[PDB]
Amino acid sequence: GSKFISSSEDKTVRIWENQINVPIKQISDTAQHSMPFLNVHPSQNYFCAQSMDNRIYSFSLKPKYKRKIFKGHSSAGYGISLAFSGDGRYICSGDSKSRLFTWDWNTSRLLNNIKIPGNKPITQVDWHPQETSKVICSGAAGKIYVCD
Amino acid sequence: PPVPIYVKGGVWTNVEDQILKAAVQKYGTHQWSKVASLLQKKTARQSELRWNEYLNPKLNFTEFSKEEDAQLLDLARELPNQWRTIADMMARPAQVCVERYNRLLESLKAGDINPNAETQMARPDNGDLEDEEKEMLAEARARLLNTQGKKATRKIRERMLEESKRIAELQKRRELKQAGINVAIKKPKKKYGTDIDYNEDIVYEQAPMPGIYDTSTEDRQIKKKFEQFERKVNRKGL
Amino acid sequence: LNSSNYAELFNNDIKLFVDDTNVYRVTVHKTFEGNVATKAINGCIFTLN
RNA sequence: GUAUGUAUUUAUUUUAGAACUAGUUACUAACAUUUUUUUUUUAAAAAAUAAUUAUAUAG
Repeated sequence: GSKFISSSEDKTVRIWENQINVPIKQISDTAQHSMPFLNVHPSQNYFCAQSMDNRIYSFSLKPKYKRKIFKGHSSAGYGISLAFSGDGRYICSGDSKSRLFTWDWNTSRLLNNIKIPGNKPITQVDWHPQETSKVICSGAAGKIYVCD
Repeated sequence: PPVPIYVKGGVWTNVEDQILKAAVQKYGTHQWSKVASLLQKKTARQSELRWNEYLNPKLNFTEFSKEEDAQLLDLARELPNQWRTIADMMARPAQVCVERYNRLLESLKAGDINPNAETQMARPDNGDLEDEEKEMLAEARARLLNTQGKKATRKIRERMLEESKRIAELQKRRELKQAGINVAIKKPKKKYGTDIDYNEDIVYEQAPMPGIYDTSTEDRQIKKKFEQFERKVNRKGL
Repeated sequence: LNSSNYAELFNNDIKLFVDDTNVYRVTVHKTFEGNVATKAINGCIFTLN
């Protein structure tokens, strides 16, 4: 409830305190790419970002904010949400090819890869914190799919 | 935050010899200040001495043959204690010549400065490393890596940024296409009055100067194939 | 205004301390190149009686 | 500190992992202002001397 994050088209990330209008942290690299989605893991020691180079980088939520890599999906076109398990061991993402990808947060290994009806891609992927092993994906097709 | 080393003549270790070799491979023989900047606690002249006296592979470190050894006694007789001239006459380093002359005619404390340190044998190192030598090899790898200028590095950065900028520009168009509003792609602007757009015309079209044979049906077959490809990219999308 | 004058501040006549040390403050940040740059932030002119 | 470059669209063109922790190096930053002469012994002894500073730097 004190600080917050923003990402922008100019390939940088800034962190502000609540109303200071001074960025206390600039996450900027040379070979970085902009991220259309940010999220914070439930263990609160990390927040991760879905970058434009078809990967997911992850940074600390403690001070001296510093940068694992989640790869195996093509999401360069659209900008796609990501969710986490309600225990904090699983991360789940969507794709431009109508399939979702679930990695294990503890080791960064791609566990499964489940396709979805509808030719159109899938962007918003959200997890149910109470009932475990339950995801919902949806996209430009229009229907709302309840994946296991 | 390092206190200043004003006198930099020391004992050549293994680390500094190896960084001098992998610096001479890249930087070359005649730039010595740029070599000696890479390894601290030594001087540009002492780097030059360590190359020309010891680390050079052209130098002759073997045992003396019998003709060589008699040649040494005779030359040391003719030219009294002119050891650079003698060592030039033997194609051997002068320190080797002096020590072997002492071995013929025969048959350092602590807290002293050794002047002959560049011509003497190296010291192998303790097993792990020292901390300053870890720092030295880190900055030495960092300086032996780079082969670019300022302009070229900025070009790498600008190409990556223009690439990601195009990706965002297509992302918003695909979102508005899903919404049902078709924003056409804007073109880059011309920096001068006759700057050329390359989809309007074949820009300097040269016709292939026809010959004796006839190309009507092959023209029609190509035109069919290209029109069908453009329609397929329009519907299905490549 | 030395330490031997020190009580001159507590006369009846009105007077003010002005101070500028926090007027121009900046924050250092990394650029896209190697060098860093400074951006100004809010300041205060400290005047009290 | 310049040079120089880059950014700023509305008036609608028809359909192997998890956690904890602190300092050492480089580089950069028009961003920021605790006396003089000695002597002597192994902390103490001697001798000595005098109404208060710049907003100015660029290829």
